[PDB]
Amino acid sequence: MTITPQNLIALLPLLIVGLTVVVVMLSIAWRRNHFLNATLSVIGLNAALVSLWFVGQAGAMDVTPLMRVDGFAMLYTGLVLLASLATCTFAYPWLEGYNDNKDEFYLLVLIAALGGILLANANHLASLFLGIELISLPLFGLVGYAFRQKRSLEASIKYTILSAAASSFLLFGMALVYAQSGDLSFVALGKNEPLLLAGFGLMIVGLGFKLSLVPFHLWTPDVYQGAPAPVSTFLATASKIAIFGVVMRLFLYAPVGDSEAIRVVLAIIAFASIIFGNLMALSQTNIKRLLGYSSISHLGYLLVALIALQTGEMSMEAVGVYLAGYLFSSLGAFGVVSLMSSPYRGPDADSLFSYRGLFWHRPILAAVMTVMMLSLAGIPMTLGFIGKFYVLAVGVQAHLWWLVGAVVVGSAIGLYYYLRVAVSLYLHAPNWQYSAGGIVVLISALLVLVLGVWPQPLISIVRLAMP
Amino acid sequence: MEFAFYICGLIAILATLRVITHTNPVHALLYLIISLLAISGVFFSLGAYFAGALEIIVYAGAIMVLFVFVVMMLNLGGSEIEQERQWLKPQVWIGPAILSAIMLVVIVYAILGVNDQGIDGTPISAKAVGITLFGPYVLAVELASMLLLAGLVVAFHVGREERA
Amino acid sequence: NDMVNWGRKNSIWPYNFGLSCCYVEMVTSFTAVHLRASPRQADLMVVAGTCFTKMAPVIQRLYDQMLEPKWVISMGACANSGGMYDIYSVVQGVDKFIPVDVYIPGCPPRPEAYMQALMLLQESIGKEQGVYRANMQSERERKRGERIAVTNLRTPDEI
Amino acid sequence: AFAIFLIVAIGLCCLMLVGGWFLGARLRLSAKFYLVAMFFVIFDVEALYLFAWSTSIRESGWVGFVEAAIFIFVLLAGLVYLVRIGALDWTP
Amino acid sequence: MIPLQHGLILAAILFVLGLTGLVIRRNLLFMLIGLEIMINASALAFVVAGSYWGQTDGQVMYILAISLAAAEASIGLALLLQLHRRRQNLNIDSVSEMRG
Amino acid sequence: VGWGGSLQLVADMIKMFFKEDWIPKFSDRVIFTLAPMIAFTSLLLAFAIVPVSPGWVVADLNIGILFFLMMAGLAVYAVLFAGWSSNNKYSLLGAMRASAQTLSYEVFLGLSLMGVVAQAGSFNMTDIVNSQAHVWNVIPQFFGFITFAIAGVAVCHRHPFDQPEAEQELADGYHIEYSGMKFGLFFVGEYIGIVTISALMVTLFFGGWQGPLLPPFIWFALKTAFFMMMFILIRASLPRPRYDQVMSFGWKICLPLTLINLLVTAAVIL
Ligand code: SF4
Repeated sequence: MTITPQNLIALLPLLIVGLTVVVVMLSIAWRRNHFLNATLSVIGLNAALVSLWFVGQAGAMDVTPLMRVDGFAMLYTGLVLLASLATCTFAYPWLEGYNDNKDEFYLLVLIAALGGILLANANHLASLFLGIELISLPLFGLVGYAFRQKRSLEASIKYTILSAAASSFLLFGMALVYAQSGDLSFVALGKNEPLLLAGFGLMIVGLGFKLSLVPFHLWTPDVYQGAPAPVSTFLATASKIAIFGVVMRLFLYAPVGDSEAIRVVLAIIAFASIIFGNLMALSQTNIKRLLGYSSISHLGYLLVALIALQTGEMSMEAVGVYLAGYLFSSLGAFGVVSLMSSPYRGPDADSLFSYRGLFWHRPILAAVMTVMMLSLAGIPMTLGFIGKFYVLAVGVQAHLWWLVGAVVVGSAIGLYYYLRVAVSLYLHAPNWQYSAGGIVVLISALLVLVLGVWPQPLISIVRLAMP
Repeated sequence: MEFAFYICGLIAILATLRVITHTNPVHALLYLIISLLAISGVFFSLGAYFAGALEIIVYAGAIMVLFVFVVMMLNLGGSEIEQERQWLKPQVWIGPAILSAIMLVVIVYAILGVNDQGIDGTPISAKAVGITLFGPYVLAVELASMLLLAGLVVAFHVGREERA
Repeated sequence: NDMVNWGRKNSIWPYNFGLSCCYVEMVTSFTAVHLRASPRQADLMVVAGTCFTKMAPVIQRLYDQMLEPKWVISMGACANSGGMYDIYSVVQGVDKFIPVDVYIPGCPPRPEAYMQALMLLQESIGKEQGVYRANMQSERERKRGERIAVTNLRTPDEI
Repeated sequence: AFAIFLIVAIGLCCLMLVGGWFLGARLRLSAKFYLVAMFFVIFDVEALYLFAWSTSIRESGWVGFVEAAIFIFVLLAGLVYLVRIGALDWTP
Repeated sequence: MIPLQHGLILAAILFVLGLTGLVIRRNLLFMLIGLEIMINASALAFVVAGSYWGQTDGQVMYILAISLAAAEASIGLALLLQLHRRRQNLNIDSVSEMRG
Repeated sequence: VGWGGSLQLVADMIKMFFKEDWIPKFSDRVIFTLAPMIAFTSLLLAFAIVPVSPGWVVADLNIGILFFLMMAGLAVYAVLFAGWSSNNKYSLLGAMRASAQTLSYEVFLGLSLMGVVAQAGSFNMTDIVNSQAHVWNVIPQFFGFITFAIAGVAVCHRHPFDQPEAEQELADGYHIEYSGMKFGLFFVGEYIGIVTISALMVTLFFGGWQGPLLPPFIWFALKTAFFMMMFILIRASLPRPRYDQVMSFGWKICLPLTLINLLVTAAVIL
């Protein structure tokens, strides 16, 4: 079909952000200024949030055969935009101390927002590929931003080779499915012969690298230690939040995901992700590796809901609310880590042994890390508990007894390291945009508390979005 | 047709084996160029007329030129030869060779289960990709241009020049 | 057939190694007869100037670089022999260390002498050993009856 | 045909080569800065979309020219960006 | 007259060989070489899948796949540039910190 | 005296024949032999796509343009394996800078050729030679024609004048370490290159096989001869441009020119 004004209003998120890249690139070539580039980039992402209202004026419809725009995609675009908003506000205080070329940062984050808001809208297997790679190239390059350290370059190179490897597995799987089926459109796929299933397993490999699943999780510690903390805010939250939407939509639409042959394999990956995350996560004394270890377990809880997407309609809202709660928890925690590095400081010295005290140093910021760190676990009065509660309900609904038991025993194992960091901020002690960065994490603390005690308004938004 | 496909596929296989067995890099670059030429021959034999000639102009005419530049400027020939051959023994080659061979035999067993339904070398001209690129796939082109801009800026950045 | 000999007569590549002096006449010749001459590509080397003891290894490396068929033209009295500089710093002729085929006396020789050197060198290239039992004829002997028959010359008080 | 001419060319190559045989560590600041050629490696891929475009443009029409103008405008913005930052300048 | 299975097993063999080259060697140049080999294997599999059904579905993402190959090879080569600019040793065991 | 211009080249080719070949020590041997034919066979097979006659067509294949671009891109490898086979950091860097400016100035020809192949709409050369039946595709595309001219004269045709010498010190021209028949191979390669670029220019931009009042094959031959003489006239008139000025007037000036050229042809064709 051609371009109609309905299609342009539907495409408005992918458009405002793209116009922002052009204006930011022209502004970089004009002046090369940090203040103007930060202002121009954050205005475009805020303009994308405003235009989410305008696409809500439009209904559930297609733009091209590549994309389908539903109300589900409206919420996922919003999650990615607040993470992009969150990462630029955490990057200005870290980059003020950087020695030179301080302006390429917002350009790459803007490209990654294009990639994230393109995996929200998906209907064809090719859009899946244009999105994964649009976000990886900034994540190829931003973990290597400030390569002057001996580990940022190390982290960039390890992530670079491995992410190209996953994309090559995804592309080879993407074709081996299309050999049987006449089209690669998600809906048109599956219209249980082994080549289609074999092609499907290859896409699971190429998707489970970025979702940090059990035999592909090896990158998640190292780059999270190596990357800058502003990059870790985006790498923990936005990428996997955007990626989880497209992998859920493929199994919802495709009739091959209805068959139990793929279901058993994904359940075992989810089982082992919880276990192989929450057991190796105990011994760590580094906060960045600690959050990277928890990421593997959080994506595992998302999978134990996704396996029962096909049994009961409550799994849609369950995945949605756990993603919202998981966004807020990780942004607050990673913002405090980045807010401790108020200058560039070369290599930031962050560790669990380095976080003795921190209440008599900065009391407000210690409270935010504690609230979010209790929210990661499953303690009530926090939004993580309501998200944990729906995934338990989904597993009970679909009679996945081993999987729901894994979440409980994984929660039982994983309570230990969250609580040490919560109490280690209470042992004996050994600029304007910085106040803005404090405001972002403090705003998130208020939100996770009020949506843990009072969780109904977030459910109303989620059922408003779900089709 | 059958003999041409068989001989160019075997040429590609031999070039792929050759590029993964030698030590000197320039032989590997030459053999990889030969393999790419064989793949373009496969593309022309199948009937993908806009693929065999599109691969050479770009994949074997620009990117491999970048590989040639970096392997030429490192001047790694004549230094660090002995320890790489010492470490790369046949014994450590067998190790992961069988592990990848399990993958190979699994995908061979997967592909032989379907029927043949053989297709002739149907020729596809550029006139129809000029429509398919312009049909549903226009935003793919736009976001691919943005992808290429992203690659340009991250390659300019992380390859930053300095005084040294 | 001897087509190869015609090939070598028809085309020759000159390597100009003229030194401080004596090369201005060689340039006068070259700009009338002819950036084409390149090292390790030429088969003819026109040694001119005073072969100094210090720079003789340069001439020996350039002689080594060229291919198997090597021709050398010595120009000037300073290159055929030591010339007027029979001194510790001048080698007494370039033929001491490289074989030479044609000798062009003078100080400096004229461009026409260079032209006649190319003519005698294509003539030598067209008779093939290299001597071939034809090069014993000498310009001392060939034009002898021409030169002896000269009787009168213009008086030197006129222009 | 093309195959006959290719066989003739490779036979001539074999004839000339056989006839010829019978006839008888640290660079420091030097080199580097090939990144103009890397800019070519990426820009040829950008222009490959125009390579595929040039075959079918009459049926493309007004939106085709519009989004081709957008594409080359993005390329022009990137080029002036690289010029103005100092990446594309005098190079060894 | 060749059906799809022969071309697909050829692409699978090149896929496996590229993966093995990515695994076994030490030089990052050689892992990038195997990466590009295995990208080409996936592209070949896609092209034979596209030309199996007899429509214009093989040339539509192959161009973008080789675009990805170009961009990835360029950024990887620039990373190798700056790595050798930092440290003269080109082994992966030099950059092998944060183990475990 | 010799009455023919070609007889000098004939004697030169005979001279390059029967010259002893020396082995270089501490050098690779396969690339020392292979670098000439990457420069020679490329522009030899660039001749395989000309419609010299409907009845004596050298190849009736569906696509000739992509083959030409594939040879254009391939040509760089000859300068690169020559640079590595030089085995002298001076000469190697000279061949690296020569291949640099080569890749830099080879960009333009494809985008300039998009205009003519878009107003032609086909890759089979019979369609192009039948397109120039009444109006040639040179009147509207002046900028594209001159851009393709610059690109065609920039591919190792000696117009840059950095091949056998180097404006920059610490490096040297890359035609020095080859002195046997391979040097004659270089010259014959650039000769087939210039004649094939001229033939492609006449048969793709102007109208081949028109025949107003005389048989059209000699009409094509005489027009090709006039463009040969004009190419030699401007090559001789063209002075050596230093490396800097070539880098200045490269990607800056002619990429926008060809982009607005594509815009103009796309706007006027519909
Ligand atoms: S021959 Fe005469 S001009 Fe030549 S170097 Fe000797 S003295 Fe000078």
